[PDB]
Amino acid sequence: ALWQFRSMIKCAIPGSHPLMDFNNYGCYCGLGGSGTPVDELDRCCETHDNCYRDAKNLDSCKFLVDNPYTESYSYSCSNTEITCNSKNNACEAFICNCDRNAAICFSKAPYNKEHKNLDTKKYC
Amino acid sequence: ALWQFRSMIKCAIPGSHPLMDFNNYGCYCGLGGSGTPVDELDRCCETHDNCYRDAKNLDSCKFLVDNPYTESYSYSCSNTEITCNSKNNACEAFICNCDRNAAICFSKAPYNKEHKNLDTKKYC
Ligand SMILES: COC1=CC(=O)C=CC1=O
Ligand SMILES: COC1=CC(=O)C=CC1=O
Ligand SMILES: [Ca+2]
Ligand SMILES: [Ca+2]
Ligand SMILES: [Ca+2]
Repeated sequence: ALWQFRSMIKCAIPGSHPLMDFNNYGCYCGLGGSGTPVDELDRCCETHDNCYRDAKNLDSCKFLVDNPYTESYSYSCSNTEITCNSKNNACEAFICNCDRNAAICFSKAPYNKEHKNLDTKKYC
Repeated sequence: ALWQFRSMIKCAIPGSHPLMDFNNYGCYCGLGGSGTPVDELDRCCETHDNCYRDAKNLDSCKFLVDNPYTESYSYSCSNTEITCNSKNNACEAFICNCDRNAAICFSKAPYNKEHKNLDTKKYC
């Protein structure tokens, strides 16, 4: 679920404020997305976006209000190491791994100040 | 989800082994249930059973494999105080509260050794 992802990011990047850092970054860090990502970072967000598309597109999973973000899963974070509980059901595990992969991904992308609050209708 | 309930019980009753204590107790502590509960304790289990029936019977909720037990929610336990995260979605919150109410309930029922592994086909 949304909040758990915010705190996955804080886990992988301790010195960080997710909502402020990774919302409206580039073309795909934020609601929806368009165009080609501008970045490794923005790429991590596009993949996450696509990861939520696949889960949405699994017959077995019927998310609340149709938004995988609504789906709480249960993880743990020991010193920059995210772990998705194995006892997550299949849909929760899939959502969990989208978030985790994205947090691992953000930890390793370069952050370019330039692309925070990008003019999306010009560059995306 | 099942495992979270097991650890809700350990939270409310610290000196306890849930799987061993509350599985096949009386008529309703364990898979399904029949007849009238024998106990306060067994009553707590019947109510839980019924609580999972109501959730199952909410149009908005479509559980995996159709079993609310499959649904992970996110709670916290500070010294015999269960707290269901408010950021649980509606179905997770409902499941959460069934488990919590049942753990609070078990903590306060008398435990009668007599009714562990009851002969259900005679007394239930
Ligand atoms: C909705 O997009 C995001 C929100 C956050 O809080 C953190 C990262 C995101 O990508
Ligand atoms: C399935 O019934 C139960 C299993 C547990 O582990 C603990 C309590 C129960 O009622
Ligand atoms: Ca996006
Ligand atoms: Ca039962
Ligand atoms: Ca869940």
